Amino acid sequence: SNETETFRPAGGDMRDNWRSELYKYKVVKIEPLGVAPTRCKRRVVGRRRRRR
Amino acid sequence: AENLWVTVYYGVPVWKEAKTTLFCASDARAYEKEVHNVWATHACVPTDPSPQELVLGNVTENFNMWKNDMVDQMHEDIISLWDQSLKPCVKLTPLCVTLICSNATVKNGTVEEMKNCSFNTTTEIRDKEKKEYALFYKPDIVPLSETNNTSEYRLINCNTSACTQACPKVTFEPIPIHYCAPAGYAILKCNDETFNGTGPCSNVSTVQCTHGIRPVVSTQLLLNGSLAEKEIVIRSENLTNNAKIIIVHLHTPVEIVCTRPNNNTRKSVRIGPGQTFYATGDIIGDIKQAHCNISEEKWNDTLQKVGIELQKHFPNKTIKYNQSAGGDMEITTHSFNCGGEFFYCNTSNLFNGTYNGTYITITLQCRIKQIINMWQGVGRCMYAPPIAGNITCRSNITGLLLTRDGGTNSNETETFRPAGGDMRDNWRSELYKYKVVKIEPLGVAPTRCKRRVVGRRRRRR
Amino acid sequence: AVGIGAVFLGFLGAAGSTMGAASMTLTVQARNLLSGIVKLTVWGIKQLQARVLAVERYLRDQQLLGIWGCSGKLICCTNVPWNSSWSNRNLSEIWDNMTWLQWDKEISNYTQIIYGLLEESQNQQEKNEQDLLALD
Amino acid sequence: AVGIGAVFLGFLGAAGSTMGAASMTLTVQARNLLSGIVKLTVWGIKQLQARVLAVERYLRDQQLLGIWGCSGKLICCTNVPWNSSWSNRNLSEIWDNMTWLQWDKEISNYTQIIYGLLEESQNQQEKNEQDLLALD
Amino acid sequence: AVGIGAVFLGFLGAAGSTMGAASMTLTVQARNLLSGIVKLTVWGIKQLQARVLAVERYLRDQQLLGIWGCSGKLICCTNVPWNSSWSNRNLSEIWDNMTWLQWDKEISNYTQIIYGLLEESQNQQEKNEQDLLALD
Repeated sequence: SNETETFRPAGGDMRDNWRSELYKYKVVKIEPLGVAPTRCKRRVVGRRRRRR
Repeated sequence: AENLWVTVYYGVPVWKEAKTTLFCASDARAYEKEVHNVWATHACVPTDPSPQELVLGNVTENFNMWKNDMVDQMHEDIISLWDQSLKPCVKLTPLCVTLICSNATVKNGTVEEMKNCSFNTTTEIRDKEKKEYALFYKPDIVPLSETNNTSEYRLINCNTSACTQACPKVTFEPIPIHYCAPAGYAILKCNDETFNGTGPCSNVSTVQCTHGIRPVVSTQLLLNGSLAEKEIVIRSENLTNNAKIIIVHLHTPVEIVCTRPNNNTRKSVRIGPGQTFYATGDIIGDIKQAHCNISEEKWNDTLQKVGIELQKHFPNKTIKYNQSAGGDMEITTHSFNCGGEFFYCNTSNLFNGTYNGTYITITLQCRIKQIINMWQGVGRCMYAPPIAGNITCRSNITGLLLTRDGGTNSNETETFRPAGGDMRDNWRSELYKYKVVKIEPLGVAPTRCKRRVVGRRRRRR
Repeated sequence: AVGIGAVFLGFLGAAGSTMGAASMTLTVQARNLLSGIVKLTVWGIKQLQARVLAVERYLRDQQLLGIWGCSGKLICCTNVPWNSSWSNRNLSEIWDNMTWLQWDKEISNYTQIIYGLLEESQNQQEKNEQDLLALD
Repeated sequence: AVGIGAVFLGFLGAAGSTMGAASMTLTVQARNLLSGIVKLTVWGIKQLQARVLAVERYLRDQQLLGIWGCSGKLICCTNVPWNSSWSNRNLSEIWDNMTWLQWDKEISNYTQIIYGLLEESQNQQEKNEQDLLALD
Repeated sequence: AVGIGAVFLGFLGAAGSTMGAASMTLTVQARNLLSGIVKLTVWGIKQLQARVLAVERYLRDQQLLGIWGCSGKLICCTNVPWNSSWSNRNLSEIWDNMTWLQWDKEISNYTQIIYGLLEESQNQQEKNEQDLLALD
């Protein structure tokens, strides 16, 4: 009947017990990425360099 | 002469001989079926579409198939995989009971291949037992001694060792398997089609993994193998040494088409709590006995082709073939597995007749077993449960195993007979192209360069 | 072959080529040695047996570069004069013929001896790491 | 964040900070990736399953820096010109806006292509490692 | 003892010798930390348990050098002024007496504090390896 709805208990699968507590989390692998451009310039003959 | 200084080059392409524990990789999505297989792991998952190849120009490397380090690796791998899959399955200790056996009658007839045996078996409760019966489709059940009664028999396991069932879940399949060496090691391959088994190979190439070698097990004839490229090839350690084994590779295959035409019905026996014993209960069709057919035209051509090829090594001696000299049932008859049944085929005419090589339907009666002292030859006993319905086989014979009778024969004749019994010689016929060499990125080599003067930077040279 | 994109099975044709041509694309081997193509059963334990040795061999090679002063460099000059007893002093003419696979056979006995000199070469520098200059 | 002693859970909030500011305190991740927090039973084998992969992942990252000529440096310039097709040539105006977590989606397809160019930068050094200057 | 090749059990007499003498032949310990002398049973699992820990220990020592700016150097001076609270500013007179085995007892509490400064020392370069200078 369109004005009523019936709800009953359930169970039998243990994963749904623990899925109620282990739901806040994720596991993500930390990957230092690819490149990112800068205003730098080609290193000249193996010389060291400070800022840039 | 010239002034030269040391220079280090870690990164160089040079290798050295070594042996390594090789990872397995299976072809295509068969790893998804491999989880339920034995002779295939649980499971050999690949990571890339293997095997890729590169030809190494101007490289010559020394090969040897008889001292190969991979054949010993896979044989100790397959039999170890054989034990693990069979370990959790039901043991057949409680069936060793004094069986009362009689003729196995069928619809308007009787079958000479088997006995109708009855025995007391334990029910769910241990203090009560019930009568039960089953058709052990082999007369290979030892009559019980110390009695004049001819109708008391006994299952041949318990004289030497108890056995384990092969669970219905796992399947005996020759799934192709690739061996992938780990990082730091590289698998070479000899492309020289004329390679006789030892010596230099002047056409080498490197691969990620071996080709799709499948773990088939049989005796006296190599089934579903990889064929030779150009012509028939014969490989042995030293042909003059009448010991060892003469492995032949066929140019093209002769199809062995055969079957188990009886219509058997599987029956479940309840030997214990949660333990079920499967046996052939009854026959629900006409009886015609197992047999195998081979093309007379194509096979007789094979002996003519093989005969002259052997005669190249044995000049001016007519090649004669003949039946096996002796041994167990596993090596005096062509033995193989097909569809879950273990055949033992008599080779009714795959032995006969002189064949000079100068050019101057064969039916095989086949027996079947359930208990197998497995083809390793010494170890685990296994009970193969029956397979309901007919069985049919269609396999490509690709190589013959032979051995020779020495040594005071008439100087114009030489007799050859089949062989077998050792698993390694089956797989040594397919795993013979490869080596495993550790890559050693080398160091010092003098150059025109000069010393590093007061730590100053330098790139060029 | 010359080129660096390539594949590990793209450069190893230099195993027969000249040492000069093999000296380029020297990085592709350094990439391949790291990881390559790699219930409990045989292959599961093999993935721990083989993997740990693949890492172990790589560290032993980078261990020697980090001491000789050739850290991070594929090619590297060292302050050691080449003794003529190890080989004739005309390899600069010869290595256009030999491949690296053939050069190794000559220095097979002398390689462990030479590593002492390269260690000594660094310790011409290490003997000079306490005395005078680096007040700065 | 300014300050580099800190904790791995002291700097990672830079994941939402500006891409320029996140370049500071870059050493803490290099420290954290090594070991971190880590009869026979499940946890015992896990300390071999996870531990060995943590090592091998670290080696794979470092050897790329070694080949490219950025050994031992957190920041590192390279001799490769930035092709405008990969991204617009105005990121200097933008890394104050984007975070490092957002920059990655710009170059997801191009990262494997770019590593070839960084290698190609090294053959500008590998070409200049046989010819003239080392007589100095 | 003075030398390089020697044996790992050829130089460890420096455990009692002076710090100055112990600073020579310093590569032999760095070589030993990796290799050493290393059906399934007790020893088989130990060759995975102990072997992986030896590698795991080795990478921590090298990564700390890789961050401090001392990569690949057995001796490395850094930009951190010596605070007299850690120890008196006259050890130059003293380290001809003490051995390295005795030096650690002085700085046992201060070692973890000092590593922060060495990070900060590199972070002077990290702040100074961004932005403007290197037109080269």
